[PDB]
Amino acid sequence: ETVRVRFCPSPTGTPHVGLVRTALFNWAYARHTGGTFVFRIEDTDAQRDSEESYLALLDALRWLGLDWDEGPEVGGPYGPYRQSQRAEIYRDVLARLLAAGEAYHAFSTPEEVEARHVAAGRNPKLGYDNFDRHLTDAQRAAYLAEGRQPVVRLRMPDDDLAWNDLVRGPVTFAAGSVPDFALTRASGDPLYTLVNPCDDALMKITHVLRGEDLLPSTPRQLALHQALIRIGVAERIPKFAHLPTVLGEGTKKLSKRDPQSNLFAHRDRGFIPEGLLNYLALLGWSIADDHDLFGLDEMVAAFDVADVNSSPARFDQKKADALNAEHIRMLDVGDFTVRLRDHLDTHGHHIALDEAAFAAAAELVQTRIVVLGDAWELLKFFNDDQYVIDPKAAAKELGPDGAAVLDAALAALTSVTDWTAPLIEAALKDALIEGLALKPRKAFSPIRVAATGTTVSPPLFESLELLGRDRSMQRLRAARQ
Amino acid sequence: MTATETVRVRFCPSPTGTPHVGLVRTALFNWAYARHTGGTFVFRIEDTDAQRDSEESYLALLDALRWLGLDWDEGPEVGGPYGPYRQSQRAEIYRDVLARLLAAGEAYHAFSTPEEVEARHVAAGRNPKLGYDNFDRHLTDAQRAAYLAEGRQPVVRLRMPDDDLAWNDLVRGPVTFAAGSVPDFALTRASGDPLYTLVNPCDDALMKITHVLRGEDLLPSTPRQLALHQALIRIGVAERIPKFAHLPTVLGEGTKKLSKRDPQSNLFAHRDRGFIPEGLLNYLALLGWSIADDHDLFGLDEMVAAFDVADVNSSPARFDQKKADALNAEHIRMLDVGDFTVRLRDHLDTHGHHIALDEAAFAAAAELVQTRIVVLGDAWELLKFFNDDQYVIDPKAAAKELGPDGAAVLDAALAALTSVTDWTAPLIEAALKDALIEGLALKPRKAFSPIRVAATGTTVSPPLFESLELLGRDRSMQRLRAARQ
Repeated sequence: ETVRVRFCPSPTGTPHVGLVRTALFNWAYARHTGGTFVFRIEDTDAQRDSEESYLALLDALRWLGLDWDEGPEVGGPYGPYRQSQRAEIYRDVLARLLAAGEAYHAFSTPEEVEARHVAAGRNPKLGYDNFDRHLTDAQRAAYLAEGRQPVVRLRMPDDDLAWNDLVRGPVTFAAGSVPDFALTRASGDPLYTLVNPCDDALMKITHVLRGEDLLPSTPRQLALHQALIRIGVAERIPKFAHLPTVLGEGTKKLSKRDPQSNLFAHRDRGFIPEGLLNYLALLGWSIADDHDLFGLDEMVAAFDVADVNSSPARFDQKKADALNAEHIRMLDVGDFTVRLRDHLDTHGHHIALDEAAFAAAAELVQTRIVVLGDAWELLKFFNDDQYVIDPKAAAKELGPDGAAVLDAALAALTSVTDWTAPLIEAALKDALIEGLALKPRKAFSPIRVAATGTTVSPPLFESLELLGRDRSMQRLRAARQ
Repeated sequence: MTATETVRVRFCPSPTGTPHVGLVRTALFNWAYARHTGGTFVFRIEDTDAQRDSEESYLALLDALRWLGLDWDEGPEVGGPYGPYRQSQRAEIYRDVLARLLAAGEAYHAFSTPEEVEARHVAAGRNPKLGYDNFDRHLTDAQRAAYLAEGRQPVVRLRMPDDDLAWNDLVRGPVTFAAGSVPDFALTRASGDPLYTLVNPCDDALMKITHVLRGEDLLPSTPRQLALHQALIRIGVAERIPKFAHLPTVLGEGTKKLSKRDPQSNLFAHRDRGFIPEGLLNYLALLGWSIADDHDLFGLDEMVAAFDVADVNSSPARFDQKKADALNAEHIRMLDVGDFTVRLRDHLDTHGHHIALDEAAFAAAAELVQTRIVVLGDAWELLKFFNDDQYVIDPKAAAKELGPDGAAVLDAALAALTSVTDWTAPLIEAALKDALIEGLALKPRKAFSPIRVAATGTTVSPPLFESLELLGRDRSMQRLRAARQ
């Protein structure tokens, strides 16, 4: 304390699960340390989709329950928290760096760097060669006369470049191995290389937790962070922690397309936040050696990113599903029921039971799905306008002997005074095991198909109860033929 | 929920060797059906055969059932109204019934050897088919008397009826044997002694069994036993024909009856490893049956409430140790901590594995491991570093963790442990964090591994800081210091 971490997405595309794992990892580490979770928008590079993507990002956080302490709408003391709003800041930090001799204007063309390499006997594949560090005022003025627009480069220290990664351990870049790197484009506009460390510095970030795909930037950032201390615009260097990249089934960067990388796919299918967060938390981390099922509070209590491993994290849609199922079954019945009603409703999949019978049906299926979406197939026989008898079922369960069973079942069921669950059971086993003498599963079968359309459904008798007497009788009577 | 009304079922093993899972499944399945139905579970011992049967087997049978927490309503010890319940005590009953069958002409004395279908003579029909002769049905009293004079010793055979023998198996559905497809079968050997073909239906009839639940390996006996049951009604020994329900033989990896060679088949192999009754019961119930379509974890009381053998399925029931292991683990978690602690202490103790911690310490240690084993036997390798006489440094772990990276870690950990003011897991952990992770800048993984190996001797153990607490300061220091050297 006081830890300060940062989720700093660029508003491009849908949130993928890897990105969302990083948000959760930061969130949990703040909440665990009693520190602060900063939400910074990296929107100096706008594309067509950028508002759409912005809204998607806040929606994602807002669905999974990961509130932010500083950032959009909510504000905070180190604002602003959109980078598109911070250009004055970036121009003044650049002015200060230049004034202090920490950075310099560089005018080399790629061809000119190439040529110097060639004159040296070196391979031109090497980058920038720091040439422009030694420019005379004459040479710099001559460039500007011709209308060369320079980039600003940071002067790297000439000694070894290392840090103790919170995940990886000590990482090392050999002396002299990282060229003076550009902070601006020729138009003057700042780069990721400036605005990302600039804003970590100014927003007093203490711990940077990010995908290990960015690990090569770290020596550059540390050099800038060190420069920023020198010019008096920060006082501390952040620690870094580089998360294992989330892979798909291949060894490949979880692709931008394969739907198992996209958070909205999961949501749309009917993951609940508790299920998805539990799964995300397991991409690089385990709460203990004896279990992997847990809630967000338990995570917050336990989460420390030094316990994140650097080993391969591969996305496993079987384990995801399994965890969601358990987390669905973990819900109290009322909560599950409201969530299930909403999910069905908002997918154009309203079930035509009133509040009380729907609540009964919800509790029937809670233990019988993996995702909220599974309930439509289970449940939809309860609407007249979705009833369809499956041909297979109607070929098993509807045939000649179907007639025998449909007949006796019809006898059986008519006479029940009360369509309450606890009785219908006894009518049919009487008729169909009792006197037809075939297995209890053919006593009830052809009922099921006649009532629901399918050989698999919710528990028969509650389903008959909830169907109602009149609809049950009607469907059975129509079936037999 | 419906039954037969007076359901009476039996478990009727012959004591040979150790109780196998197939047989115990059958016992469980009968017991659960009886209790489901308000019915009576009869335990009949089939000890006619002296070559095979054994007190040692008998004793093992009875210990198996009681370990599982089954009981019986009639049988050994308790007796009952239709005794005696060892077939070995019953010889006069079988002689009487055999006499009655002969007098009524249901059975006959046969002097020929036993038709086997390997070779038969065309039955006389328009569509030529193979049939059995059953020639000795037709011997004259005069021929039989001659044969006896000549010293020939007949068996008694039952005359099979001339009609189709079927039944509606509660598991298998309808099964039919068409007229002629079963030879007249012997009820005795030449010595006069009855065979199981007599004594099993005899005693079923006589003990008023209503439902026969048994392995499907016995299913071909059923038409014979139907015929005898029917004759026993005719001669007044029996009242009704029982129902049959033939349970899926459990399948190895091959398609075969799980081998009595296979360790998986022995109930006591699971017992010895540290299966608990709730665990093994649960799985055995799953060999041909499921309580519901949404869960497979349940206790005996739920099993009783639910079980009707007509719900058993006739599919391959493959024994799967990983599944049995997983359900026992779940049942071990499910226990209250104190109950678990006693069972675990008892198991270690009786296996010559007592753990040398006091009552409070052992109970803390038990709670640590309750969630980290699948059988009680696993506790041993987990826990046994708490015994000074069992402390051993794994060579691979030493060479890995107690070379020179080594020195810094151990030195710092010894300093910091000295500094701990009260010997408790949170203060040990705080001290060790602050010396190793803050101080030495290490990844925690790397920061503890040497500590773990020093304290415990191995690179996986119980949760480290609790393990250090229960070892105590003096012991932790000593092992940690010795590893330093």
